[PDB]
Amino acid sequence: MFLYNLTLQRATGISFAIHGNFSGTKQQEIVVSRGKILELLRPDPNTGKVHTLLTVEVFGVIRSLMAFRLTGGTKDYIVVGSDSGRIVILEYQPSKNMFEKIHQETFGKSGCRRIVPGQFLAVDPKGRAVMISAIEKQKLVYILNRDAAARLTISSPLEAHKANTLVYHVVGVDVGFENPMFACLEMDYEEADNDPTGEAAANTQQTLTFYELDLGLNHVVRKYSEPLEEHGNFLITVPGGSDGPSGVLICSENYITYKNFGDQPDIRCPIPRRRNDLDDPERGMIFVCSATHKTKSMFFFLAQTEQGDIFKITLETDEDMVTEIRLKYFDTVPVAAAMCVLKTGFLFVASEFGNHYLYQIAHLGDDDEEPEFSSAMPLEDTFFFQPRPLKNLVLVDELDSLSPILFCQIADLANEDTPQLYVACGRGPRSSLRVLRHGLE
Amino acid sequence: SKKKLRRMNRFTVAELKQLVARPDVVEMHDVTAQDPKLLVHLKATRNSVPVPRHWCFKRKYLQGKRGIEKPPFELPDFIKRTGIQEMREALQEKEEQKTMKSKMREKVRPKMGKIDIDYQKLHDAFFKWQTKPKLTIHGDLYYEGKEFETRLKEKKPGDLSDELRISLGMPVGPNAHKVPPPWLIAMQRYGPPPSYPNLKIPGLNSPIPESCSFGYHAGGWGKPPVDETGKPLYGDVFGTIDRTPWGELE
Amino acid sequence: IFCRKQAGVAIGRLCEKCDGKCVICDSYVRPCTLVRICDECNYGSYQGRCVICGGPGVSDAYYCKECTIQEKDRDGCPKIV
Amino acid sequence: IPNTAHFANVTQIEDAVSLWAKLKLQKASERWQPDTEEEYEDSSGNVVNKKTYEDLKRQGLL
Amino acid sequence: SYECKLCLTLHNNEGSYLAHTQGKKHQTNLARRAAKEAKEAPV
Amino acid sequence: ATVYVGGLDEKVSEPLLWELFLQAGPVVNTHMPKDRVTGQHQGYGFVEFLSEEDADYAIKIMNMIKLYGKPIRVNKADVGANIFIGNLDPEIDEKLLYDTFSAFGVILQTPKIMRDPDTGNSKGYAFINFASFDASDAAIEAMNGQYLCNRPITVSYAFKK
Amino acid sequence: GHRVIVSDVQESFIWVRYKRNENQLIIFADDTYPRWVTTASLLDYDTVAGADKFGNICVVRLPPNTNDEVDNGASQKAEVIMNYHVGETVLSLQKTTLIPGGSESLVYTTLSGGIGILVPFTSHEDHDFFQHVEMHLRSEHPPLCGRDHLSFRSYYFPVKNVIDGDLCEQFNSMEPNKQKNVSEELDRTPPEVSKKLEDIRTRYAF
Amino acid sequence: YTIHSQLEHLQSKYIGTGHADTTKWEWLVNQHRDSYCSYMGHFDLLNYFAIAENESKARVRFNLMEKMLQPCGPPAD
Amino acid sequence: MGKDYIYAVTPLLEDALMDRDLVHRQTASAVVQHMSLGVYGFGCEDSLNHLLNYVWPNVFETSPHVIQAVMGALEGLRVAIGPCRMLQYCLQGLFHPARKVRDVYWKIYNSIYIGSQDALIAHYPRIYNDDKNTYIRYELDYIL
RNA sequence: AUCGCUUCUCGGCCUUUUGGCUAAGAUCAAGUGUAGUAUCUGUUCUUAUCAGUUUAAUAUCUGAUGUCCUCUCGAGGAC
Ligand SMILES: [Zn+2]
Ligand SMILES: [Zn+2]
Ligand SMILES: [Zn+2]
Repeated sequence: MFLYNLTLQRATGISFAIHGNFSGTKQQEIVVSRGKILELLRPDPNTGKVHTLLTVEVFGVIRSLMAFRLTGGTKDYIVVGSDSGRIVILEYQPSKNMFEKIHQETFGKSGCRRIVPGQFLAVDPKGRAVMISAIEKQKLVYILNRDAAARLTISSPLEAHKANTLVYHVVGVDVGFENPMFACLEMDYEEADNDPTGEAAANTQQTLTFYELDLGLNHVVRKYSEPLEEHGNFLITVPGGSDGPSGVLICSENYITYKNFGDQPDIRCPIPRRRNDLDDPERGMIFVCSATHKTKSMFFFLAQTEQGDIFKITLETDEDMVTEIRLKYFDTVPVAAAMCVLKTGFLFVASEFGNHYLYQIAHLGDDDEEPEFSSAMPLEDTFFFQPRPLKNLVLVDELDSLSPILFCQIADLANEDTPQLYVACGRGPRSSLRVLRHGLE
Repeated sequence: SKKKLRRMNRFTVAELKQLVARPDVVEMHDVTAQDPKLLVHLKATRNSVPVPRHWCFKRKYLQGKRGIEKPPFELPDFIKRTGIQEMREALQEKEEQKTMKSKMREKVRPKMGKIDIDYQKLHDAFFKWQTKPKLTIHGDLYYEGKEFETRLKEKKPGDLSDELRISLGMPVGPNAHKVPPPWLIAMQRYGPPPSYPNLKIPGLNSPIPESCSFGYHAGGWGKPPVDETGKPLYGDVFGTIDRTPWGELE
Repeated sequence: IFCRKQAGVAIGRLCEKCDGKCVICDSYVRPCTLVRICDECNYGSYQGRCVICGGPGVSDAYYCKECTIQEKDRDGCPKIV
Repeated sequence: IPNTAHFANVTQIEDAVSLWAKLKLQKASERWQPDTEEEYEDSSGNVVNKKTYEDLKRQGLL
Repeated sequence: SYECKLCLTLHNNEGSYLAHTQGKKHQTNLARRAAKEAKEAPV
Repeated sequence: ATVYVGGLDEKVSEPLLWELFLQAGPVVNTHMPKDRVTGQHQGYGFVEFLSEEDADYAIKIMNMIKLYGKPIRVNKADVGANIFIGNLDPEIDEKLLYDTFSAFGVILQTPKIMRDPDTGNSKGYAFINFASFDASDAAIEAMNGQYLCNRPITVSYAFKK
Repeated sequence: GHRVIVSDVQESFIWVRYKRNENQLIIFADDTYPRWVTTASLLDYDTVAGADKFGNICVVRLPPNTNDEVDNGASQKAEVIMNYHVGETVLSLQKTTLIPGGSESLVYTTLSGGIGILVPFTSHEDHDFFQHVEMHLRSEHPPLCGRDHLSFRSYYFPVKNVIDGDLCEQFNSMEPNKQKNVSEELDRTPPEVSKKLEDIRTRYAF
Repeated sequence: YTIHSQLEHLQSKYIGTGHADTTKWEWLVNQHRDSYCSYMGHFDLLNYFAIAENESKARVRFNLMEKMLQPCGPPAD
Repeated sequence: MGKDYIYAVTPLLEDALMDRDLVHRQTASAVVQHMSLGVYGFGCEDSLNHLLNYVWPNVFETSPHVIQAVMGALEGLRVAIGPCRMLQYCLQGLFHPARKVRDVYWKIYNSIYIGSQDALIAHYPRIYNDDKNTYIRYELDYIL
């Protein structure tokens, strides 16, 4: 046999997203990643319709996607960590409508390995360095300087090889023109594999830690470990520098925590649940995705939860410390692979199975007869709340997607001559059987 | 001694064969292995390929091939056809006869273009008559003397050779069907062998091979062995979709 | 013997005796990708030398296309020190 | 017990017989025997095997 | 190369072959060959 | 199991010997362990068919098979031992003849039936080289006048031509 | 009509025979690899296409001479005639033709909203053409994300007899300089290439 | 044997290699960890499991990375 | 452009891999290495399988050049033929009684692992779970 | 026919072994460095258990080789 391979409909499901001014303007662009595809959309503020400008093939796996802005430039580069042993830097040319490869750095072997970097990648909020990281034993850091003609350069990478250590996340902490530094989680399977009893399996603790640059001496020094109470998935970065304090929100199961090193006494808060729900007495609760609106006025986070409920979070802060936490129920939307909270008053809710949505924000999520929650409010018992239909968000746009296509059938099952396709798709309650045909309605 | 207590752990070959789920594998030294349950599950996996013979042996790999005499390599047909070998034989005999002085004389005054052999003869061999040799599929390692081992496990009766036919008295070629061999004669006479009772003889327990002849002289099928009531010795000694490939070139 | 302390962005170079071969595969053909070395085997009197001869850096060490098909070129400064 | 490979290097006879015992059990297992497996409902809405079906069939009911 | 079909010795060159056939172990295996030969065969 | 390959043909190779062993049944051993001098076939060989009845019927079959063109016999491992047999049944085959006349001895020549050459149909006589003269005696005695296929047998010691 | 292709969950397709008169279910031919299949399809009487949980599609064919009726762990086995790393879990194949009178095709529908077709070739002229098209395209227009295309499409088991229509169809969105360079290696005009690119989807799909 | 300095540096270089004494436990646990790192890396087996159980991608990868710690029982002795 | 002469050349390499000398097998192995790296991706994998059958027996060897050209042939053959086929060749001798054979198979499997450690995830066998460990991978046999 | 000879004929395959002469006509034959492989060659091994080291298993290696009388390591016996 001799075959030729053609794709009719690209992959639709979304995995990663970033938002930035990827065309230099202050009209914002969104760069999402399908499976092996990089697709760029620009949401029009007039109708609220998102035009899918540029859809490109990359022939690889996008494991990690993060935009960044150089210190003071007007563009929005992309840093892509994929499954080759390379980090790649991308830009938009609207003149040619094409992604452009600025730089390219090999650091290892191909394929979705385990000790070769690329799974996690973070930047420093100002745009001075990037860190690339694996799920064991390897992380590197790249320094970025405009050249004389301001065309970006990238020097050789740094090192942080530390054996027998997982990583549940890595993120850049917002410092003000100090040495940039990064908060990773960690773990240490080491002992739990030296103990023939399985004791050390239990009794091992995540260690929310910070590595730090030293751009003067040009190395990465281990600053600040701290044994955390319980493993939590990830870390939302606190807008530091001038705005806000520094610090990380550790999104652990049932509990979201502020924490920063130095003098701060570490801040807790249990998660408020919906009331009178029908969920298993055992089932915990984790924060799935997050997105932060940081604006001229102030900042805030949104984080979402398994049953789809969104929450608002802002910082009640005194001089240098923050003092306490307020999570107040915003609304509940589809389960999200990502949220990209625009200015111009929308946010992109990248569905995880099915049609993905664009909501517009109506009220800041503040000052109504929805209750108030806090990290200072003590209790013996929990909070609760009772959800409701869409209050603070209004459903502007709805982009279709087949993800997932759980079954198919070709036939001609209308009286038409040409065949239709009968696609059994979608997950659980949001599933469906959907008819495809070659016609346009 | 601790190796000796693990040596008391060093179970019996019967211990193994009874434990294991697939007992064909279990071999001699299997037991002195640090993890025989693994080793045996592995050796009983699908599609896997066992260690060579010769790790035990004291002689190295083919120092046993040392002894014999061996005949030179035999070219592919489609390369003989293009008639290179005769060119080279002729040039060989020439230059073995010629003497040193004449050799250097030809070094200084060459016989430029003595010979020729045309292209399209070559290019058609290599690009128009090149053909798949005989290959061996996954697993069948070559070991010493393998090419000497004749071949076995064709318990089939119909398997006949042409030298077999000649040196047994039967025919070779298109008549290997219509020729019942001299053993099918006593198959019809007193039966086919009682360990190949799952073998039927052609013309004796099977029907006529294509265009066979009934008769009792030399060259026929004779009496297809039957009971007195008419039912044959076995079987029938007398004789009473859409296979299109999907992707195929025009 | 190998340096192998991990790669960088500094190109390597060849003396003229060593001119032409790949660094490991010892080829003479079809070179595809350029060689990079480590800072430590980059500094000082070792600037611009022959990874093999030690001679002066004049021609560029390269990577035989086989070495790039098998990605034996993703290990770093292979300097025989 | 046949001279099949499965017992080669088992030299003691009680071991051989228990080995071939479990081997026998496994061969009879993985055999598909239509008598006990192949099963027949009578007309009366209840089921038997091939054997019993033909048994009571040809001894005058079915 | 050259062989001794008797002593199963492999030689590069003549001089070595001639020295081989000047029997020392050629001699031993040779006399053994002859001994076992005369063993098996002998109106 | 063990069968005497007698009249073991010289060039009739042990390879095709074992291929016929398989084409008959359990080809487990085909061996003609020859002279320590010659290498060619030594007139009697051991053919093991690991089933006794297999070797038995394979022997009944591969007797009279024309090894080196000559009938060679699978069995248990010229002073006039030829017998004249007349009133002959014309309706026999040659291997049937070898198995009918080989009960009291070997057949060093299959029964040569003195048939007319004009047609190819016999007039009722033959002669057969058996193993022994006492063998021809016993066989010709048990079949003196006795029940042949259609024309009753009449056998005894054969004349010389 | 009377053969079975069972497909276990880890080993492979396994060809099974039903002999009715003895009423047996007996094995004759299986595969030589492990393949965690998710769904298979029949292309003929001897050829079966398979998906795989890790990305791949393969086509496996019985050798032409199978002793269908008879009575390591098998007797005789099948071969592999094509091997492609699609890129996402392929959850349903089907042998079908789309547009009326269009030649046959394989539709594959993945788990991420992707739908596509694998389409045969009729002429070594077509075959050699796109073969060379992409053999140059890899070299002068590599993927964005660092990867090599040959190695991405031979992630698990090497490629065999599949051309990457989605790399070929990138000639359009290429640049005039390179469009030239390559179509001149082909010594056809960028018109010739691009029309021969478009029409092959034209006669199979839309 | 300086080759060995480099070679147990290689054992120190590539988590998952072996040597002639390696134990079924180290072998199978290393292959199990690698299996997890790739279920995470490849964006689509994640959908396979997310959809097979009724979990969601955060749930999925959290389980996986918890399991990454003692995946194949407790240690050997 | 070896996809043409690979067939013509195979029966000569199999000829010289059935012994003729150390150097004979050292050199036929080098030839296999370069053929494999040339014919990467053109489907001539049946021929390289056939020649694996003949190269793999030389695995137990001692002379440095000979065993070294053998190992090279197996890296080339690894990219060209895939890592399933070679993990299957390397399965049974990982846990062998001996130590010479254990060591050669762990040398190979190390080099098969370093390069292409990530395919193997779909090529590992099924290794049953005894009492106090879990060894099967249920992740991979969720149905869907 | 024999036996003695004569001649010739034939057969082996045997044996014979070259173109004369001269100033034996004259003249003359220039490879490494590194290791290492393989091949020849030379050579060396009954001793009795057992313990261990060791090894896939051998082997190797290490370590000693029933008491009492008595006569010449050897012998008949109370044992
Ligand atoms: Zn190299
Ligand atoms: Zn260095
Ligand atoms: Zn140099």
